[PDB]
Amino acid sequence: KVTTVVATPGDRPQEVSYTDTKVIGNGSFGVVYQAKLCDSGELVAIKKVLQNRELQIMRKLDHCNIVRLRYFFYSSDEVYLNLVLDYVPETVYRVARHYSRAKQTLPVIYVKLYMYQLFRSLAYIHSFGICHRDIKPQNLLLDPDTAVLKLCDFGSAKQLVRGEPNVSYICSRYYRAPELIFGATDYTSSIDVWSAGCVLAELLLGQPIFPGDSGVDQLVEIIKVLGTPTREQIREMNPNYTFPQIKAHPWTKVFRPRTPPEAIALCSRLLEYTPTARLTPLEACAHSFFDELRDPNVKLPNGRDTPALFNFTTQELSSNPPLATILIPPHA
Ligand SMILES: COc1ccc(-c2ocnc2C(=O)NCCCn2cncn2)cc1Cl
Repeated sequence: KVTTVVATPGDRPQEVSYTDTKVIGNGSFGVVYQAKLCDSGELVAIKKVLQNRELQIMRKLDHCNIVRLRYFFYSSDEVYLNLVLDYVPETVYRVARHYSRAKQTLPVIYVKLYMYQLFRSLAYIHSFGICHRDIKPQNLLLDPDTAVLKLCDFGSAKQLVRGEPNVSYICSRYYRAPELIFGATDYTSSIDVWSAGCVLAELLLGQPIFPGDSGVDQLVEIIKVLGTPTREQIREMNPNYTFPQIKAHPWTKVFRPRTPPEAIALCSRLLEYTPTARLTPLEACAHSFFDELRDPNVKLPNGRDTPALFNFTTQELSSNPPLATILIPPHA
């Protein structure tokens, strides 16, 4: 059993053949398949989307921490866009769920590795003005043996342009920045930093930090930890907006007693009401929570070497070039 399609590399079209196709995922966009290519025997993921920005964004990206677009083709009385991506066996969500179900917390070495690679992938997309707008554990692909993380699902991604409005009802509820809940249309790529902060907090906690039962109750869940946002914080989130009045809960008492203090400190700097107050992805990479990753003697728990973490390009460093000396340890 073989499927042959006319596909373009992720230019000149060509006959692409694959076998062992099976459904692995399902969403509003359509289906996600796992298949094996004929020429190399390599496994691929095929994202089939019924019927704009995704393909254009996916074709521009070339980073170690972003899912690689191998080929693309249109198929099947309704037309679908099929994105052929290099297959990655796991997700942060599935790994975190296994630990959660077994009443265990993910070792902080993995939390450091996954969060650092997510921030690096964010520093790269934000350098082109591209905001992902769907940062959640499910969109963080993992190779369990090498601990290499790949950001995926650019279906909500948009190149943000100052002055031009954007939809407020975006991102998965639990990872939705408070300005979006307040109905902001002039938000920045800092919405992804809030989502990344929600992912970190979830990896430390064993469950989502803000589990809202609606897009409105989502703000109430944030208030239960961060306290009520001040009038100034509300103005910085959405100036057009003219909420229970309670104080912030201590950050240390949010997480289990033995949670590393640097993890707690990083959380507080990402989960800020004021969007501008939140760390940029590059500053997050530089945080003391990622110190272990800069140690020359650092290894993965299986004894293997950690992935290449400090091979930064001029593009990733463009937001703050003098950060390079702090980010790149002397051994690298
Ligand atoms: C919604 O968008 C996507 C969804 C997936 C990918 C993808 O890309 C490379 N690998 C995958 C992938 O799904 N791997 C399997 C991960 C674990 N798993 C889940 N169910 C069974 N196993 C890409 C895009 Cl863009």
